[PDB]
Amino acid sequence: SGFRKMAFPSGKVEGCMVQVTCGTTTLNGLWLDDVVYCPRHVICTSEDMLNPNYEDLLIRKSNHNFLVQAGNVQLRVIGHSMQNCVLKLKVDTANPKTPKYKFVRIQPGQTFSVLACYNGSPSGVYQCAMRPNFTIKGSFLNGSCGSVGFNIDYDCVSFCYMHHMELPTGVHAGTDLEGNFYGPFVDRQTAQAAGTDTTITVNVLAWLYAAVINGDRWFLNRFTTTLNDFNLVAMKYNYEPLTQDHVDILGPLSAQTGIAVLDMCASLKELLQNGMNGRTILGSALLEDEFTPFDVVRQCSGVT
Amino acid sequence: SGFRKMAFPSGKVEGCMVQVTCGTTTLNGLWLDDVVYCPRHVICTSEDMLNPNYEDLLIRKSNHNFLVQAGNVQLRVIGHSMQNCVLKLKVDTANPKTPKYKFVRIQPGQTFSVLACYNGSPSGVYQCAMRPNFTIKGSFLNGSCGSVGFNIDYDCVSFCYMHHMELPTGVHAGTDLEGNFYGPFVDRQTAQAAGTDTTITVNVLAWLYAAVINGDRWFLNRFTTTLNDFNLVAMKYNYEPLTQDHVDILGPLSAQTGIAVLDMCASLKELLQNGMNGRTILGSALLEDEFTPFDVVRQCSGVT
Ligand SMILES: Cc1ccncc1NC(=O)CCc1cccc(F)c1
Ligand SMILES: Cc1ccncc1NC(=O)CCc1cccc(F)c1
Repeated sequence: SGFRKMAFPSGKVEGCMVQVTCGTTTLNGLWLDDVVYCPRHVICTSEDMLNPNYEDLLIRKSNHNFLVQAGNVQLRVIGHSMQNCVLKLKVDTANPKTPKYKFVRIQPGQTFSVLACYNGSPSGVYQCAMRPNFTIKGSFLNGSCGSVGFNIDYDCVSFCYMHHMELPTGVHAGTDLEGNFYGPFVDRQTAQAAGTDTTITVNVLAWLYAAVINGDRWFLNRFTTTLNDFNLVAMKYNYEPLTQDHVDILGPLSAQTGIAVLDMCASLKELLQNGMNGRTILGSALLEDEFTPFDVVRQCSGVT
Repeated sequence: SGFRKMAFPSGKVEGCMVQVTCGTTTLNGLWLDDVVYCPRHVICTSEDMLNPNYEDLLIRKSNHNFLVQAGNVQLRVIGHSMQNCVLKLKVDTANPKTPKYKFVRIQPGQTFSVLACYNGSPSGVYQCAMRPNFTIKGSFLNGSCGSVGFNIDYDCVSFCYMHHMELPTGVHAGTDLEGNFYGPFVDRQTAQAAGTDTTITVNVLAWLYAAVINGDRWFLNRFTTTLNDFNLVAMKYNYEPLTQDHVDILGPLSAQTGIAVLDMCASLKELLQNGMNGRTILGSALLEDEFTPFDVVRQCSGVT
């Protein structure tokens, strides 16, 4: 019992972190096999940041300008190439600590762990969600670029995020491991609109099921609703519209608790319309949306 | 910018996790140098749990009854001994992945990371506080016993907690790495009173400083207070009385923000007396007490 915002164990990813320096800029890189991946803005200087011409900036760089260090180990760079917003630095040595891995592009509303790093050294690990507007609300300071987000399925690390930028609003933006930004963002020091965000409804429902499994049940009521009725409330409260695909992924939790998904929707409807009345659910005084239905099942069953 | 409930990177601790089986029971052990540490209740069976005579139960066990496996590796047990509520199994091989480490007994109100494990395999990592009543509000299921809590200072892992028990209330109890329980708890399946808990005042103040550093400032007011006045409010709201030692540890945050500790106390006083009025601070709708002043400084400066 108990329910926590749990991150994946970070060891497999710690073994992949390196420091990359190009000129005056230092950030983090991810060393997998014989390639080091890092944000392409490592090649920028102060006057470059407003609208860098990355192709021209990279043309002035040679393999020997990319200093890659894995703590004590200096890596020899034998090739470089830019793919979207990432640089791929080919090195002459495969990382002996490369775990089984995949590169995946996650969907908005999915969760992942971030290993925050500075100068190639891990600082901490936390779990977060990719917002519906493709931003993440992380904890990143200058030097954290190149830190990655990931999920682990038994022995395989699926890398889904590389950190690139902090928007003027204090929220974070980055790319998949092929260097494609999540959302409309570009790697320029320019104010950039993040879309209207919404609350991840299916995750709030999954977390209400986690709450019932762990004994917090005060919010359960005598009511039910329909997808149509619930979605009128979701509209009012800026929640994602619930679909049958969301109801289907909540199937295991509904089966375990015996609480029909639409009955849980009626509890969520009452909580949206009335608030928590000074009470808490799993130690939170707000409706939590950073646990997916898979996260709830994994945590509630003890998956390793 | 951004502020998250961040755990330490767990890699150094993942390398120490092993599975220990004695008879029918399997739990986790911590392999450091040539010793494996685990909860002594691994030697219990179902009818033993209400009041086990650990000395007698252990006398029926030999080195070869303790099956220790580090995934693929089977460890050869060459000695066993009980120290308080832990067993120390001497093995013939020093763990090649033993990090620099210390065993420390943490104080109530301090924080640490937990690497939840099942069958010697890491499942996830989360940050939590040792409550003032010596319980922890973790996320542990059957099989998680032997999972450890720790902090890391550069390359040194200070182990402070080993998980032993879930109280009937769903809160958790365990020991330091010498097997001494935190709090009044005993390793028996008996209902056991956990003391009256309180909110960790110095941590709430540290988190309000983290909030100001990250832009959440709506709670700052035109008021000040005294330690005496504040402690009357702390008494009413079940918060730990604030002392000059707490004010002193908040010195760096007060210096960084320019907000005198007693002025922050006046903001905390107003929040206790009036609530949050439907607003949030660092994404929380309640007053958070699981970040120490050191945690805030580390997160806000990018320590690795
Ligand atoms: C300061 C900080 C804090 C947290 N996360 C990230 C950051 N850093 C940034 O946003 C870097 C922005 C950037 C864009 C384009 C070119 C360039 F050289 C740099
Ligand atoms: C079931 C569970 C869930 C979470 N954390 C921990 C647990 N397990 C326990 O409390 C074990 C209690 C115990 C005490 C004394 C002897 C004995 F054989 C076992």
